[PDB]
Amino acid sequence: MACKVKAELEAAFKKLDANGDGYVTALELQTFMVTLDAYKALSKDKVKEASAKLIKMADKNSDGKISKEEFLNANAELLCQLK
Repeated sequence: MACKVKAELEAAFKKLDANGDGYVTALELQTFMVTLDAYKALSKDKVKEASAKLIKMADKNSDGKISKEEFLNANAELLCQLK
C-alpha cells in the first residue's frame, strides 16, 4: 500500500492559522515568505534575527509550529547546502 507525505502541509497550515486567535503561527511565516519567499537568502544570519524573537515568545521547546511548518520552514534550512 504505502502511504506517506500526504497533506502533511495541511497540518502546518491549518495550524499555521486556520483561525489565528492569539497564538504564534505562520502569521510571521508570511514575513518569512516575504523576507525569503523561497529561502533565497537562507538562514546565514537573517532568519534568526526575526525568528529568534518569534521563537523566544512561542518556541520554548518547539511547540509553536511543528509539522509541515518544519517541512517548509526546515526543508530549505535542513536542505540548505549551497556552495
